[PDB]
Amino acid sequence: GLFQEAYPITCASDPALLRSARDGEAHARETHFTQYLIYDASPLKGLSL
Amino acid sequence: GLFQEAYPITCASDPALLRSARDGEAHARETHFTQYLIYDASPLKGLSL
Repeated sequence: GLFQEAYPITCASDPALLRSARDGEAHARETHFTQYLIYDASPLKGLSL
Repeated sequence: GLFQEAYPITCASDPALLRSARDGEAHARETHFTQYLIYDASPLKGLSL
């Protein structure tokens, strides 16, 4: 209500790509030929859930 | 009985692709052309046996 903002979560186009996001964004696949992945940008990041 | 659930364990379709179970699910080969793996998800994961 204050920020007018919206946090993106970990989401991707391929379950191929989603598997690489599990262990951190150091070696996670950002994208492919036309495939794409969104890493988590959120207050929830780093947490257990 | 209470949960009506059943846990999968360390299993795949090739002894070739079973080789990447003795390093954890970090770089476990999930999927070659048809040859599929499901890592252990259980209370028995990571344990002695």
